[PDB]
Amino acid sequence: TAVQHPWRAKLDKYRTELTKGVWGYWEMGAWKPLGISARRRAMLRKEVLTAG
Amino acid sequence: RKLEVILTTGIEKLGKGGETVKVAPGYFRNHLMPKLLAVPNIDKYAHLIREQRKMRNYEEKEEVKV
Amino acid sequence: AFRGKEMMKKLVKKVGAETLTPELKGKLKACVPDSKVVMGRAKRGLYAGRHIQYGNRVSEDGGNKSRRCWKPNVQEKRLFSYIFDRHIKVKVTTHALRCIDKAGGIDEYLLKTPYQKMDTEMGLFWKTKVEQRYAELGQMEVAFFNAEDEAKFEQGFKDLNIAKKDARREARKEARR
Amino acid sequence: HEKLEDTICRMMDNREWTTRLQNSIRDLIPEWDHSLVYNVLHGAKKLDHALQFFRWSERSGLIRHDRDTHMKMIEMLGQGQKLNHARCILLDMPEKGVPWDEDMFKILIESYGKAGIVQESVKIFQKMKELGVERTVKSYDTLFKVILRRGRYMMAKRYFNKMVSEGVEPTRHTYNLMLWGFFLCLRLETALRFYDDMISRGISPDVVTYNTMINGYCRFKKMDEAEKLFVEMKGKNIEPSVVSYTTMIKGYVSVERVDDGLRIFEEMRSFGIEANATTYSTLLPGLCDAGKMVEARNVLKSMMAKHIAPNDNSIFLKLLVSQSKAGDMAAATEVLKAMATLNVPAEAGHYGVLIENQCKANAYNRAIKLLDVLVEKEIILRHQDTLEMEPSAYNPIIEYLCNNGQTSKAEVLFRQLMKRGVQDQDALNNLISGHAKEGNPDASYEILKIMSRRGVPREANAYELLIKSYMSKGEPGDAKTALDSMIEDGHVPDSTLFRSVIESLFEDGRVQTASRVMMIMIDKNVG
RNA sequence: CGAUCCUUCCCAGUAAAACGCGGCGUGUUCGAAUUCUGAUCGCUUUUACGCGAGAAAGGGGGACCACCCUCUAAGCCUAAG
RNA sequence: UCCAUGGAUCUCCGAUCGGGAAACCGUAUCCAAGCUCCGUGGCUAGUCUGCGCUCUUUGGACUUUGAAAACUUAGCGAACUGAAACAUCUAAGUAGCUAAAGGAAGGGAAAUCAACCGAGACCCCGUUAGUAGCGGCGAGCGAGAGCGGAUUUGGGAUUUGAAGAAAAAAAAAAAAAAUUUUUUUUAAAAAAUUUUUUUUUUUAAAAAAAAAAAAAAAAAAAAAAAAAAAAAAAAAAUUUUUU
Ligand SMILES: [K+]
Ligand SMILES: [K+]
Ligand SMILES: [K+]
Ligand SMILES: [K+]
Ligand SMILES: [Mg+2]
Ligand SMILES: [Mg+2]
Ligand SMILES: [Mg+2]
Ligand SMILES: [Mg+2]
Ligand SMILES: [Mg+2]
Ligand SMILES: [Mg+2]
Ligand SMILES: [Mg+2]
Ligand SMILES: [Mg+2]
Ligand SMILES: [Mg+2]
Ligand SMILES: [Mg+2]
Ligand SMILES: [Mg+2]
Repeated sequence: TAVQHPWRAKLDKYRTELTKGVWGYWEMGAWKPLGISARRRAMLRKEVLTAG
Repeated sequence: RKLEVILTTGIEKLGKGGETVKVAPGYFRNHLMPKLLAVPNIDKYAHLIREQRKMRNYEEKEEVKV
Repeated sequence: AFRGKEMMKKLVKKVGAETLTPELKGKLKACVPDSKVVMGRAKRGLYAGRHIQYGNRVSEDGGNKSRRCWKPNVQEKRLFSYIFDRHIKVKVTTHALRCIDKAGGIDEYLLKTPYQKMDTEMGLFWKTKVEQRYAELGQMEVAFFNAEDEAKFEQGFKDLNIAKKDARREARKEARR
Repeated sequence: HEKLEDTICRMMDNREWTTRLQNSIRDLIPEWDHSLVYNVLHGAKKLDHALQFFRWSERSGLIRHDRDTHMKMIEMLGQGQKLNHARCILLDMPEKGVPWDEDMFKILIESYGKAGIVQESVKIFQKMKELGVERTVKSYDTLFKVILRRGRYMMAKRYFNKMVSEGVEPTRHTYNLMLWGFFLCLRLETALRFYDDMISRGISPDVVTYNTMINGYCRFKKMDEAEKLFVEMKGKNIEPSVVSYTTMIKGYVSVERVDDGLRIFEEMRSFGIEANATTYSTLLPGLCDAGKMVEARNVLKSMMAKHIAPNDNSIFLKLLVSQSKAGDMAAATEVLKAMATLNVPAEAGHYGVLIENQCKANAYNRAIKLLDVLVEKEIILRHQDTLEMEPSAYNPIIEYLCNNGQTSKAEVLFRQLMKRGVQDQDALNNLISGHAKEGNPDASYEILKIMSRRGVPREANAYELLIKSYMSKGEPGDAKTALDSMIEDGHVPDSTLFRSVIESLFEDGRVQTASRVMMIMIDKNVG
């Protein structure tokens, strides 16, 4: 039943990261890039939004 | 361009031992480096000079006080 | 062209292919340099990636083009090494000299530069040798001494030198006798 | 001011373990000793920080670690199941000049026992004296604690035979642990023989000893023996343990005795401290399966009158469904407010089951009141929750809300439900009918578009009332639009609806639209 | 045998810039940007390194600036067509 | 004769042990181990030991990679010719020479495009389009994005449980409004299994004691042994057991 939505694992992995920003966030005064690149995050967003 | 170096002895127009100074790169590279008059200002050599000078100067102070 | 693969073939042949796990092979591919080094004298020096360029010399009025070359600013220099306590005579570019100045000596340049950026089998050899020598020094210590112990040691060396000099004088007398 | 160990741990928590952080820490510390390392390892916010510090301080030459530092490292490495780490650290201690002690080995045995890898606890118990270290008393007790938890009983017999063979006196701990294992592993006569062997040594049983017997007899489904053992317990002039009476209530909850658990609850006034959390954790399922309510509301009040949260948090929904199927509706809101006030976030099922229970008995208004704060706080769109709103919990309330008034909040609730997993046909059809009768058939049309986009099959009757709600409001052009959507969908209407549509177009002056309806009833042959 | 992490990497002489060429790269010079126990401000605690708040980094989008959008360089691996 | 499989023999150059006018010349490598034969030396002279080579076996020491068309990736890089002459330009990064790598190589999951709407790694085929752009704005050179196809793929770094005086909440009392507002007091109750051997008890039935193991291969490597019944070998009391 995991292949109906194979993107739930990535979404659960990156759920806390995706609240920090789109491309990155500030940590200890410095800028830090996000853990998922913008194109892969866009693919995840498309997978979430195609299922309503 | 200048290089920051830490002196190991006292040089007349530069400064005292253990003090960081700025010199011409050729000056350090061709004179002070091979004669061990100065080390580059990186953390390992700064630590080495600081701790060894602490030990030697502490021995000298303990001899001088008594 | 494929300098990493031909250098890997030499490394595998020298070490022995049975000694290498697949993960170690993957790691070793990431360490062997593969930069585009064609000119022979750069494989014998420390150029830090500088390489001869060929291009056009363009005349001013007519715009005529003829082939020329741009050479790197190579100097043969003696660079002092702390771990060998001697000078090392290397053909360096001035860009590599500036990088060595930033690193804090030839020893620190060899320690901090990764294996892939050494560009050369001889650079790999020198980096490996300096890393091994610094690892040997990393397991050592020196003890210091009190000034009264320093005076006793000075007098001990003085007595050794006087014994050696009197032994030499007596040897000269006995060979004369 | 500040100490040094907490800022060291803040440094390791906020920065990556690079060489410059190590240089900063080394320059920060003016003097190295064992107590500084001990308080750094104790105060480390992660285990990996403590391991990094422990290895860096022994590999930099800044200090040589002693016995208690290695002990602390092995203890917390085995408590987080980094077993090879604590094995390899202990196996480098003879080479460091730091002598082995037995307590490090028994901690490592407990560490391998918590992972259920009891074979290695057996192996390292064998290889203590091979390495040449004392194996006197605590190693035997913890080895039994490890292996009888797994359920090794004849090996326990042999290892206790070796325990008494080499002249080591058993204590009460040893007999209690093997008694617990024997009662656990369904050995009655073995545990009675070992009780007799305990009585041969003449050591006095205590509260934990009688607790182990009543646990064993409670898993034996033999409660009269537990009661006569409690009579013997009172005869021995020992104070009553809370664990003993909780075990009695667990045995009382074998089939029925909630009232016996009430009767011994007033016997705690000779003990002194009544309210432990495990009793409240364990008493609810018996009354929930029995169907007993009156003496449960008061103690549900009492457990927050003494600030107690149960060990299992699923016990609240079980009592919710049992108490709602009993019929006490007004105390279910008390259970909801108790859940909100202890720790527990209220989930979708906790509101939905009560919404169903409210909808089944004529109490729609406070169901609407619950649904309003449910929508406002957005519990349905929470990913942490496990209990979701069931089809029993929204299918009648959507029917009521669409048939008796507002469909705005009905479609708000169902749009929140669609984002989770829900595409039920009945609820969407109810939204269609509600929006049609409320005078807004554009929303019924957009719900049918939602059906067409989401792959849900569409009715043929839901188009009919959409068309007649267009015609009643005086928009026959939209009626022809809906007729086109119906024909494209694959359903064919009746001649009465065609006559109404053609008439409403003709008396509105839309001749060509009526001509297109005439052409399509040529193509469908419906009159 | 034994629950397996103990390190190729410290990461800027880099991006950009001037002149010369060129297949956007390269020769000679030269050279940044936010944090290195983050800082600042307010709060109780009443004399914390807690709790909150705000602003802070770069590339590109036919010179350049502002705004907006988009991406995260300065060595990760990868089938098939 | 012939066929299939497995064997014995198996000159030389190219060529790699050294030299060399290719198909020839010179070549017991060197050094540890343990074994029959061989020969010589020494004792108090018997199953006495101690020195050697030659050749045999197992190792380890020097060093011998190695060819190959096209394709690939790199380095260097023309001129004729066209411009109706010719010098920028063109031919053309072509011809050629050279180096390295593989059965393919290379590229590859955005510091990419778009235009305020959105797309979503890389390569190949079609189209946009001989268009935009470059250019003695001459001759000529000549995209991208998008769209249609082919293949359809992303993985890793990378994630984390955070093991159990004052403010707030919940109980009991009190007042008021049509449930709500305010004040007062507060070791264990979870940890799940099987085989084999021996000796007993008990009404062949099933449980009691004390002895050996496996419920590990999570992670990878090393070694022994590859299914029923019978023949031989070794051990033991030809025969049995194992192999
Ligand atoms: K590839
Ligand atoms: K020409
Ligand atoms: K011509
Ligand atoms: K001519
Ligand atoms: Mg720009
Ligand atoms: Mg622009
Ligand atoms: Mg956008
Ligand atoms: Mg030859
Ligand atoms: Mg011409
Ligand atoms: Mg050309
Ligand atoms: Mg060619
Ligand atoms: Mg080849
Ligand atoms: Mg090949
Ligand atoms: Mg390939
Ligand atoms: Mg396409």
